[PDB]
Amino acid sequence: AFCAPPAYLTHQQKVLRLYKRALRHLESWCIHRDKYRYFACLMRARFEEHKNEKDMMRATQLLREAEEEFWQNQHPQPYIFPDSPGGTSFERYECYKVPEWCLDYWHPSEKAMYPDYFSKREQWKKLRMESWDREVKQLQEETSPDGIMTEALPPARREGDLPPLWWHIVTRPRERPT
Amino acid sequence: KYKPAPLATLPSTLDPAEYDVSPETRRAQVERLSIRARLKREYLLQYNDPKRVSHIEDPALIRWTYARSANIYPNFRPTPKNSLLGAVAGFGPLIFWYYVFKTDRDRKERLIQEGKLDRKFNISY
Amino acid sequence: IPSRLYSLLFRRTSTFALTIAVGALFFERAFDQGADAIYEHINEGKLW
Amino acid sequence: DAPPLTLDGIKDRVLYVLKLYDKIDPEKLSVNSHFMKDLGLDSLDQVEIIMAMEDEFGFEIPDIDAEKLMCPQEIVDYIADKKDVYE
Amino acid sequence: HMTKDMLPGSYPRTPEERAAAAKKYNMRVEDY
Amino acid sequence: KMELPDYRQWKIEGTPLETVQKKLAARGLRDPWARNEAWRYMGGFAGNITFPSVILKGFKWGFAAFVVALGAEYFL
Amino acid sequence: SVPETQVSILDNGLRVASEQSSHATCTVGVWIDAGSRYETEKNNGAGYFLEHLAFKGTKNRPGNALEKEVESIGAHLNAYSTREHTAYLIKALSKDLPKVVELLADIVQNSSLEDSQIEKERDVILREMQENDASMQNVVFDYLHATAFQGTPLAQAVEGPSENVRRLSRTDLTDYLNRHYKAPRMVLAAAGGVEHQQLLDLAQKHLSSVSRVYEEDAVPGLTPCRFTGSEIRHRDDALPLAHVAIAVEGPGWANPDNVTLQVANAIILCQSFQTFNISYSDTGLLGAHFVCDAMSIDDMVFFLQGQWMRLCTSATESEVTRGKNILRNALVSHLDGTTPVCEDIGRSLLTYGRRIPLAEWESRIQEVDAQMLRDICSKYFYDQCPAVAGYGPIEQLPDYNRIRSGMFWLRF
Amino acid sequence: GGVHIQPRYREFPQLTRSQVIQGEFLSSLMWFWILWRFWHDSDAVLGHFSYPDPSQWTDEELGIPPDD
Ligand SMILES: CCCCCCCCCCCCCCCCCC(=O)OC[C@H](COP(=O)(O)OCCN)OC(=O)CCCCCCCCCCCCCCCCC
Repeated sequence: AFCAPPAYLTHQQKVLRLYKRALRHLESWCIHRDKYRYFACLMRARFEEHKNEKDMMRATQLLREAEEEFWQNQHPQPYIFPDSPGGTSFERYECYKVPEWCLDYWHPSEKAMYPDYFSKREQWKKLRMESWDREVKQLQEETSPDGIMTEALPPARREGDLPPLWWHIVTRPRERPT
Repeated sequence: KYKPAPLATLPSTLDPAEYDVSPETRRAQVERLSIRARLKREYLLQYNDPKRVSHIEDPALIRWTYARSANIYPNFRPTPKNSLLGAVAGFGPLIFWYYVFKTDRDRKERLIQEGKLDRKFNISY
Repeated sequence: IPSRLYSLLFRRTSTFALTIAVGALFFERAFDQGADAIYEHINEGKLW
Repeated sequence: DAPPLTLDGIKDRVLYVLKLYDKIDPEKLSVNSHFMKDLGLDSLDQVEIIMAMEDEFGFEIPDIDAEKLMCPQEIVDYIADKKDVYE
Repeated sequence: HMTKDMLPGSYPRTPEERAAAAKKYNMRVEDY
Repeated sequence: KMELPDYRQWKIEGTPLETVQKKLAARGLRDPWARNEAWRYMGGFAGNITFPSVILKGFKWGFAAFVVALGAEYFL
Repeated sequence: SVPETQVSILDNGLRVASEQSSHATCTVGVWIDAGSRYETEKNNGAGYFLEHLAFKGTKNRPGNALEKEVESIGAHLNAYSTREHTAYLIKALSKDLPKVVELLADIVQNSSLEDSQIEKERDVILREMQENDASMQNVVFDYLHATAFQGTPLAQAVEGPSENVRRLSRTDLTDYLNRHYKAPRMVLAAAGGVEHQQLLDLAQKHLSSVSRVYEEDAVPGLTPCRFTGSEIRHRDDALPLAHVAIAVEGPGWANPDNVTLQVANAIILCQSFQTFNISYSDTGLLGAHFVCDAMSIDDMVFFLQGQWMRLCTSATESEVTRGKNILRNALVSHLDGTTPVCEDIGRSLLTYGRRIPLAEWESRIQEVDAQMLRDICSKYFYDQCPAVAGYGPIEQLPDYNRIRSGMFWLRF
Repeated sequence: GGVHIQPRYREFPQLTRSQVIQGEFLSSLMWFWILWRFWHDSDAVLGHFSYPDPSQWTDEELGIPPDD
């Protein structure tokens, strides 16, 4: 979720991302660990061979017949983790992840309690406004010459500056507000 | 062989194009990220902007609603396959049910007239 | 599907004829029976 | 129910698992030690490593974010950042 | 604030119009 | 801070992973992650669990209790 | 017992194949898996126009000095392009083996396409095409390919349409060159008085460094084409003779019943009657081309269709034995001289991935009997929709219902 | 404190006296009840009524007359 999506996918990342779906869809059919740790080191063998094929055409012909072998030999209900998209707890706790710009409309009574909390919150909001200028300028001074532009954003590159556009990757609702 | 239907579409994998990519294709692919990256760095610099109270607009949604409720009749041209299908939909069932309700109401009335309908313990209506 | 049929009884002309003749032999039975059902019922109570 | 993680308890487990992978020497595994350039493992073994970690900590490191869990440390801050451990 | 120029219009008849619309909709002219 | 058992403790012999280890070996292959999957079979959870054992859990005392009760009834 | 064809492989994927023999002259060639099937209708004449430009000078050997070198040893330089393969071959002496290989290296890489030349070769190609129409059988076979493989990259010709020819530029060519000239899709084949170890050392010295990876993991995959039963009729009544080709879908390179189909062709009224089994990657055209006077055409067709149905229904052992003997003579008499042996080595490494020896061909011929011949002929000829291409006075050429009805018998 | 039942890494979770006793208790009562009722009331499998063999009824009994 953090890093940005590459435009096109390479040959490798397509092969190496099957090694994941495949092995992980082999642990649904083969549940017991032993059977798995066996039937899987046999899987790598399949990928291990045909590793050094230099003939791209061939390589993309082993890959395209691998992902069809796989599609027809996949488990309908694989083991997808509890908290991952498609899971059982996906986005469960999101009903408690309020977006933090809402503590700004609190009644002076509410914010009266919890006081040191807002003393540190006002510091961070000073940090945010104190750099928007140096940030956007950075984002621009270092904007790429006309051409390929990806969603990757630059690091700081100078002391005191804060990574450009950092207010919502930091200050992001806690994963499990519990 | 998996057989994509309008539903249950062809997965990414198992899609011919994803595997044989020409230099042309790649270029196109790279461009489409640019449009998205460009649009991405516009929202982000309007979202992460301190000192902002105005409503980020998402004009791509405003072009959608206008296209769907206020750009329809300015792009209406009465053809066939449109008026034949624009009359079967308004008068078709409306005439179907009339011969469904008339026939029932008439069957009922006849039976009541001839004295067969029981209408027992029915003291309400 | 028809494929299996075609390759078996509809591709070789000799077999094509065989399937036709045999089918026709039985079709009459079915057609007459079905047709009679329709006609008689239409006029039931008036026959004989 | 269970106790929350720590930036040094999410680091001892990550080194633990890897020390149990036969290919990775258990005496040259150091957190700042890259999997493919310094330890020797291949590309297919990165997928296998990450997957172990996904099963030690019970969550899925997405593909794009996991094509880069190279250093044996990135794994220790990425896991922690994904689980909100500020130590 | 959004001029009609940036809101949907009529079927792009000529090819220049088919490339003008593709800008409005933030698409690639060969994908519109 | 919670400690963690010595990594060395785990070993594949003595567990079902070992037999998987030996065959994969005939094939020339060797799986490297076995030791990680060892604590499954290593200890505490090492004993095989048989289906009668679960269905019959507590049967020993249950029948013992059955006897006692019937006895009291016999004693009237 | 022929010297076996020995095959090695470089890292790049350039299969170096050789077939040693006593002859003192050799045919060293480069075979590339690149034809009009790999073109995408925007560069439909790129392989042909590069085949014209490939002998007009390189970076190391600028201009005619290059061909001065191939005059200096008295060698012969040839190149050809099909819908699937491209070949650059040199016939030379044995002792001139190194420099020839070096020459071939320039021709495949480091080649130079001069803009000046591009205009001159465009006028050559344009003019030739403008006069190519003269060759009828070429027109008829191009029409047969177009109407049989409609909508696929197998319909388009090797030369391409004049349009593309005029509209082509160095960069485009550069692309085709840099895209379809990969090292794993290349075979260096040698036949005759060559040593395999010396040829392998020369291929290691020059011709390593041939690209093996695509520009952007842009692997150019191929989709099996679609044969289409149809009839294209070009009517021009001023021509004295008519050329008609009728074909059905072939099996492909790797399907062994090709051998049986070849025997069927060896079993088979028009002034000229030729049978063909053209094979491409899991497809092909199997049929007959005849050139005739208008007033005979229909009778020819009837004749021809009868023979096909006889091979589907009433094949006897004597004609099968005759066809097997004709096929044995055809294969061994074709494999004669250094040039056809090198040609067979290049095509065998490109298509089958190996050089099939003549003993295996003889075994596959002798296993063919009459029953499996009529079975395979019924599989490929009986009740199939053909592709028809006619050119000339073809009014009495029957339309598609009559030909399609002649593709089966009511008596079986 | 934060640890009411020390978590364990790759080890068999320690079990409290009560967890085991309550578990054996519920199961053992299940078996005492099944055994007690089986003894006192064994008509769960057998049934306390024996099916008559419908094919042993003297025809006389069934009023079957003798062919007039
Ligand atoms: C969704 C659940 C539906 C369940 C349906 C249950 C039907 C029960 C049995 C109904 C038919 C037998 C009834 C016997 C006792 C009533 C006798 C009677 O008086 O009904 C008459 C009515 C006549 O209808 P019809 O066949 O159209 O006659 C027209 C003649 N010119 O007889 C009929 O109406 C016959 C048709 C009955 C069902 C009508 C359709 C019901 C579902 C409609 C969904 C919406 C359809 C919209 C169609 C739009 C078309 C453009």
